[PDB]
Amino acid sequence: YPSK
Amino acid sequence: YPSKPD
Amino acid sequence: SRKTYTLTDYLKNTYRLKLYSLRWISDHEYLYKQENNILVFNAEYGNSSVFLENSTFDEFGHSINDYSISPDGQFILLEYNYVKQWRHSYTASYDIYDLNKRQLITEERIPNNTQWVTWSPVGHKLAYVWNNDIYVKIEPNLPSYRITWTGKEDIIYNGITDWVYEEEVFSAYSALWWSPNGTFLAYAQFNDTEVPLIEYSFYSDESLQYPKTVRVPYPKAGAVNPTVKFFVVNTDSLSSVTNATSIQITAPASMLIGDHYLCDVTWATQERISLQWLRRIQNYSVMDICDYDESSGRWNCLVARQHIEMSTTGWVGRFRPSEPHFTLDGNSFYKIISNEEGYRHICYFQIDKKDCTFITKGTWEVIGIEALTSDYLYYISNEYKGMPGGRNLYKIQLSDYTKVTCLSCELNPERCQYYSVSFSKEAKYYQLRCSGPGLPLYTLHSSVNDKGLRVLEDNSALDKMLQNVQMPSKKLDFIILNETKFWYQMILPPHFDKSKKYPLLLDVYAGPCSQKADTVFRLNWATYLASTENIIVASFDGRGSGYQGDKIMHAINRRLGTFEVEDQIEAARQFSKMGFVDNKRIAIWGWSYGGYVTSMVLGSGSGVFKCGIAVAPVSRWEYYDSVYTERYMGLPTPEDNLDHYRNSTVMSRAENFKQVEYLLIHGTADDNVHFQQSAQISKALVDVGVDFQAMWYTDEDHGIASSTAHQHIYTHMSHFIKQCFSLP
Amino acid sequence: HHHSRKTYTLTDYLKNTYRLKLYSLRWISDHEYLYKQENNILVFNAEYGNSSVFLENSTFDEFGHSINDYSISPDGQFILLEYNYVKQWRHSYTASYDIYDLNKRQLITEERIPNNTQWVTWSPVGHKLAYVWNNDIYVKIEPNLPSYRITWTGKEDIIYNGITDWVYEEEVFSAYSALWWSPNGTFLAYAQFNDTEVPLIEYSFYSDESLQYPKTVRVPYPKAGAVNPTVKFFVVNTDSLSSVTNATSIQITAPASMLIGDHYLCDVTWATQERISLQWLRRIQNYSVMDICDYDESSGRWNCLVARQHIEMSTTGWVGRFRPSEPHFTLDGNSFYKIISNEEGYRHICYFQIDKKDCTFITKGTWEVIGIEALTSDYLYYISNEYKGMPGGRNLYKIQLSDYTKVTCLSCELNPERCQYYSVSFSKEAKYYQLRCSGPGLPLYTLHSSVNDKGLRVLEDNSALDKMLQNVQMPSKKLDFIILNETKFWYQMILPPHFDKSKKYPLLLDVYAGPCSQKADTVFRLNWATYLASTENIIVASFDGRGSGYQGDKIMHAINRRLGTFEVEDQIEAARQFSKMGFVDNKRIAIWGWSYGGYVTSMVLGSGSGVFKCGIAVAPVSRWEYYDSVYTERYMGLPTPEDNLDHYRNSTVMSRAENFKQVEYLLIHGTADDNVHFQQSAQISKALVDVGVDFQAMWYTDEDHGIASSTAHQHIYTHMSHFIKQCFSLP
Ligand SMILES: *[C@@H]1O[C@H](CO)[C@@H](O[C@@H]2O[C@H](CO)[C@@H](O)[C@H](O)[C@H]2NC(C)=O)[C@H](O)[C@H]1NC(C)=O
Ligand SMILES: *[C@@H]1O[C@H](CO)[C@@H](O[C@@H]2O[C@H](CO)[C@@H](O)[C@H](O)[C@H]2NC(C)=O)[C@H](O)[C@H]1NC(C)=O
Ligand SMILES: *C1O[C@H](CO)[C@@H](O)[C@H](O)[C@H]1NC(C)=O
Ligand SMILES: *[C@@H]1O[C@H](CO)[C@@H](O)[C@H](O)[C@H]1NC(C)=O
Ligand SMILES: *[C@@H]1O[C@H](CO)[C@@H](O)[C@H](O)[C@H]1NC(C)=O
Ligand SMILES: *[C@@H]1O[C@H](CO)[C@@H](O)[C@H](O)[C@H]1NC(C)=O
Ligand SMILES: *[C@@H]1O[C@H](CO)[C@@H](O)[C@H](O)[C@H]1NC(C)=O
Ligand SMILES: *[C@@H]1O[C@H](CO)[C@@H](O)[C@H](O)[C@H]1NC(C)=O
Ligand SMILES: *[C@@H]1O[C@H](CO)[C@@H](O)[C@H](O)[C@H]1NC(C)=O
Ligand SMILES: *[C@@H]1O[C@H](CO)[C@@H](O)[C@H](O)[C@H]1NC(C)=O
Ligand SMILES: *[C@@H]1O[C@H](CO)[C@@H](O)[C@H](O)[C@H]1NC(C)=O
Ligand SMILES: *[C@@H]1O[C@H](CO)[C@@H](O)[C@H](O)[C@H]1NC(C)=O
Ligand SMILES: *[C@@H]1O[C@H](CO)[C@@H](O)[C@H](O)[C@H]1NC(C)=O
Repeated sequence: YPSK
Repeated sequence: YPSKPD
Repeated sequence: SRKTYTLTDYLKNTYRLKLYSLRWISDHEYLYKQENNILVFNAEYGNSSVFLENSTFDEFGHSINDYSISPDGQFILLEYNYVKQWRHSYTASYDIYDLNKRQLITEERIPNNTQWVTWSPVGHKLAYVWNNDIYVKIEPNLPSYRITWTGKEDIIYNGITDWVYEEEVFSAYSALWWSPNGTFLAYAQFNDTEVPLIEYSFYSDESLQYPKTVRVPYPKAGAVNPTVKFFVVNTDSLSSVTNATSIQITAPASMLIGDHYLCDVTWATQERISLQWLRRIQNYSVMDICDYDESSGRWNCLVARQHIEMSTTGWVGRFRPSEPHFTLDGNSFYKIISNEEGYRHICYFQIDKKDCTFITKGTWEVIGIEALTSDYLYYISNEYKGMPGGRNLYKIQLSDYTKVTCLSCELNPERCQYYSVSFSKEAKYYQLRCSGPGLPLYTLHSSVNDKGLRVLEDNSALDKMLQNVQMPSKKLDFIILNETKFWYQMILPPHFDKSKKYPLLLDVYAGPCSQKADTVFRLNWATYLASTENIIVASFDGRGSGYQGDKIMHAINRRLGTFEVEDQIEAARQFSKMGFVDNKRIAIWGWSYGGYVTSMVLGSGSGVFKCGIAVAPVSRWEYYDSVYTERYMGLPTPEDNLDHYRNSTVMSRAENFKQVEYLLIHGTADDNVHFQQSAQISKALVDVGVDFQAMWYTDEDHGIASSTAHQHIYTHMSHFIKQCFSLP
Repeated sequence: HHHSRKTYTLTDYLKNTYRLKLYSLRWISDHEYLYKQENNILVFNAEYGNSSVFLENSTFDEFGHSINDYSISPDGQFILLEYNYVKQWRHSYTASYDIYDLNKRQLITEERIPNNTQWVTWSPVGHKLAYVWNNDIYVKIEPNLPSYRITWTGKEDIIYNGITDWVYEEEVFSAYSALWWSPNGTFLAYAQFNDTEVPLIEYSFYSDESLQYPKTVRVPYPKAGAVNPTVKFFVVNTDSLSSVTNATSIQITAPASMLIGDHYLCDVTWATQERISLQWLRRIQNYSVMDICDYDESSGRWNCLVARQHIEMSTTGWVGRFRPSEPHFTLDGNSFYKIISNEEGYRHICYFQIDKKDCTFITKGTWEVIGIEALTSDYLYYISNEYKGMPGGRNLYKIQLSDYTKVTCLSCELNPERCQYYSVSFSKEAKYYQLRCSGPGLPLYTLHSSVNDKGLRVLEDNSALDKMLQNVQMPSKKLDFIILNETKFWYQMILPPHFDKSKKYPLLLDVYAGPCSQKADTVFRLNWATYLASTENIIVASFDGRGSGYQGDKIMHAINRRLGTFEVEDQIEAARQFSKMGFVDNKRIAIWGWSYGGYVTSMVLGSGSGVFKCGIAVAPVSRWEYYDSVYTERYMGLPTPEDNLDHYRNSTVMSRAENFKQVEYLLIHGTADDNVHFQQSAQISKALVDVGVDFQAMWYTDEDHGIASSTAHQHIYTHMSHFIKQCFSLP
């Protein structure tokens, strides 16, 4: 999940 | 030698 | 009003948002943390008593990080020596307190460095994972039974997930599933033997003379994946003198043909478990339903009972196939799937019957099934007022599907348009949490007649504080592109004057199934930027965005870095024709996928944006992991989707960065989007002669979340945006 | 009105608009040299100055490969062609090699030198070949004959025969080669290195974007106090090689006085056909022993008589400027000349007999001998800074061996105004020398016969560049001293054109300040400072304070055991003195350096002095425990409680992070820096983050200590120019  | 190469 | 909301306000947390976090221990009672005490509350009356006194452990010696109390209520688990790993994973030390006796248990202890612990769903049994193996304790003070003997660090994972499964599939470290009454322990086993490793440097404290190399099995796009096995063990017949028998359930014939994933584990009954499997090409999934055979001692999944879920136009599920919610007898279930029109709604299945029947319909979507009884199914959706960014709790009468009641729509329609819910053990009571557009509101209701019992937290302490601050407002609306609505939100500076020209910052994420336009109240960087710097902060959900049906969401199938990029630029073109925007001062920023899209926008040569910041950006899709990437992109091979992998890199756009001011930021110990991704952007910008700004964060990961690093990055970005906008 | 309106711009520096012409020759005899002219190799008669084509550029067009470099055999019969060049460290690289018979005009295709060869070398006479491949030594007696394998123990990253490891390459031998042929090629001497338990520095290498997973580079690299490589020394007779028996390497052991602890092999110098001298250094680098070893005829062995041992040590610091000096043996090899520091701390030429402990000084004074350049039977040729008592000048002198009072300067008066910095290249028996003048005017190359020291001709006068600079507003250099603590300390200033001492200029302190450094000299440069003065009207200044070289041991040894102190403190005071000269804007003083220069820049900016507004550190050292053992322990000792831990722990950049709140800071480092590791920069950045200071950063993906690739070099200077201009409020 490319998500902070 | 912590000195820029060249 | 004269004080503004400052960067310090955001960073130091001046104005706090009060929560009301509970855990239902029964149908009638829940636990709360008062003023460091653990209180027990009665749902009916609202009376409380101290369940566990604050000072009970002031001679423990260790700082207690969390508590977990057994379902029967006889024992409590104390978690300490917390060490974070990835997003969900961590290790900890554990102690078990005897509540009845009022004493710490000193014998046959849970070892240090335990990876995962869970109570059985009823009673007081324990399963834990330690050095990648599963152990079970029937009684908290008795010896543990070793279930598995194959666990090997970085290679064999029993009852815990590996990097990709943790992040992309289960969103959890745990891979242990107790049966409803604790008889059976189900578990997955992951094998990472040929999964290549990502390696990077860890510098540690300055005392560390030589940097360490962190090595993590991490499959990047098209690389060899972890393989998965699935087992069930009987905990009611464990032996002290012989090893435990684990009965394997093998994936369906339809999955065993190639690479695949285990994607869901849901217990139906005491003797029935559902498993969903997904092919590596993520447009075909299969639900197996498996029953325990008392005479066999085994588990059989009938081919007649399989349920296929697939997609012609995309991948399956929002991020994965949805979970089933079985009726009490386990003979039927409810599950969110996209209908004929590509909208995600609740389908009712029969265990034996291939065809399901839709029980909800329309041009909106069910977000989640929250609770199921004999009489009602409870669900969250964005139906109210056709606003895909609003959230309300509905209940559908099971005996007649046309009787749907909205349980949150009308409670406080002005301040409350975004709700989630927490029901008691048997859905007798539910707590509603409203997250905006007003300050968050926490309320308790009874399911009987859906009456409001009481307000739990109204955030009035915050409300009084905010009175004297010049706060920004939020506009949520839609624009029309090619006869379709696309929603945007704007954080507007105080005393917003339409006659003025304000600088605009585009806050982007824009990943598949994303939603950045919504009714949620937030205090964040954008709050400071609008309040103090008078910048408008905007977000837009274009093609690829979620909760609006497949035609929008699947628009980017196989084609990341195209439509979702173009729609951000088009939205900015639209915002600049709104009159109150200074065309000379438009910026864009984003984190991770947002970092990718930002970079792609700035390398487009559109001329719209003066500057932008990409934080921890993806730079090309082969660098990112297999299960996320391949879901949307397929494989990076000539016979599949290689040309678009090659064509959707930020490096390919380097030359167009001459037209813009760029800040690139990345954490050096990012296990998720590897520092590699930025290192390739910077190299390519250097190779074409573009000047840009950079910041690496030593030893920070994807979150860049240390107190000091967090403050440092936002301070650095603020200076950058202020300089871009000519703001003193 | 034909007035000079051009300046030397940043594009001039980066696109090399103004090119210094060189004249790089290779002596092949005592009368002839080789020189390249439009890629053709020409042979030159030094006496008459006539040339002819030694090798047409078109000899190897039909080769199928692109030639990196060449080597002609001492006997002019064969040429060695180097291609598939792949750089490793500062000196190391691998290459493919082909040999071309000059007498048959045909590439040798039988028994070729293998690919991935690490070093190749002709014997001093004839055309024997020695090469290292896979960490093992090999000899070819003839170029088309099979090789004789000398060593069988070589193993990547563990055992090195005839080549050095990382530290030896960089800090000890300043070369990849660890092979020394005897003067007539009878003997092949070599060192063997063992890095078995040397720890590895590990870092990511990202490569081309097609590389899916980054590569981890692992290099045996001993940080201060860590376990060091061990060394053995052997001599082999190549004249008694055989196809049927393995070669016998005769080990020569270190003196007993070295074998007691950790030590180094610091010098190998052949004295005669049968006499080799070795210098050895203890890990505490204040004691060295020179062994002189003779070949025993009937044994086939090498014996080093204790009577011929020579001890060199120091009470005030380390031995030699960076290492013990090399000896220069007289023809009979019974005597030698060597640079050592005299009773008063000045480095002069001492004359030793092989059998005698005491030596006699042949030069003296409050100046120093830089190097011994050549020795004949009547004269010794040397470079020193004696002239006009200017430590930053260099001239070639000759001294009569039979009369030490007969000392002549050969360069001083050739061109007094234009030339004060000379180096020299002598022919095989010193019959001719090329002089190279490096400044203060344009570089100038001239040829001379040593018989009566007459000029033959100008080889290169840079008149093409002189022509170009006619209407360019170039800067000047002011070279002078200040008298701190009643001691002379030299500085230079690169001053903007039309310099007005009534005006106030911004000032950049260009710093190095390492031990034995010299940043104030008479050398002419076309660099970044040139642009900053010429175009941006910034004064660029440099200062040699305590610890600086070429002015005696009392200056140089001042920082012994104490890096990050007086040298850092002297740059600050330098800046203070420059302000009080009255043409410096106090509000606009910056400081910058690279490597040791980045260290001092960072230590200065975290000093709390208030003098400096901003500064740039490029590839800095941040703490000395991160640097290699041989450089660091030379100046700092061991980082242990009972040696020097306190000052190791006291001289980090990290500890001064709070003080960075007062300045603007740019931190730059290449991710693939194998010398001063990115680690060092990463630790500074984490320290500034931890105290909440904003700074500017720039990593350079896959660049090393030199950040020297064409595009990277352009990007870093471009980037630094922006930072300096903004700090100085320059439009
Ligand atoms: C994990 O998966 C690997 C497959 O890569 C299995 O390793 C193979 O096992 C067979 C049978 O022992 C060997 O013949 C192969 O040589 C193995 N390949 C290897 C080690 O790379 C391994 O058995 C699996 N382990 C578990 C516990 O499931
Ligand atoms: C290189 O040095 C290592 C020591 O650092 C040598 O390995 C040792 O070998 C001896 C005898 O075989 C053992 O007593 C030691 O325990 C070994 N040390 C180790 C491995 O730590 C090795 O012999 C040397 N190699 C050569 C060819 O010189
Ligand atoms: C990018 O896209 C085109 C198809 O339009 C394809 O031919 C090309 O090979 C792709 N990748 C590269 C390496 O440029
Ligand atoms: C609330 O009151 C009821 C009254 O019977 C009691 O059972 C319960 O203990 C109370 N709950 C508390 C104090 O949390
Ligand atoms: C866990 O760690 C502590 C500290 O090392 C130790 O004293 C304790 O006995 C360990 N093991 C168990 C069983 O908790
Ligand atoms: C069971 O587990 C392992 C087999 O891998 C073995 O080492 C262990 O001793 C076994 N115990 C018994 C008693 O079966
Ligand atoms: C839990 O389920 C198992 C398996 O169906 C059953 O044998 C057991 O009796 C159940 N537990 C209780 C308390 O009835
Ligand atoms: C799954 O995706 C592939 C693309 O690789 C496509 O050819 C196939 O039609 C899809 N399968 C289904 C059932 O839609
Ligand atoms: C220079 O001239 C002499 C003849 O006077 C000749 O012998 C020699 O070969 C020449 N040198 C060259 C052209 O290399
Ligand atoms: C060196 O490499 C090239 C290219 O693979 C090959 O043609 C040649 O034969 C190799 N070997 C030697 C000994 O030159
Ligand atoms: C030469 O030495 C090596 C290593 O000791 C050995 O393998 C080889 O067989 C030797 N050659 C002979 C046969 O003399
Ligand atoms: C080289 O030196 C050795 C040792 O003195 C000697 O024996 C040999 O003859 C010399 N070579 C020639 C041909 O001069
Ligand atoms: C060499 O250094 C040590 C300090 O490390 C010192 O005590 C010793 O006396 C020195 N040796 C000489 C010859 O001065």
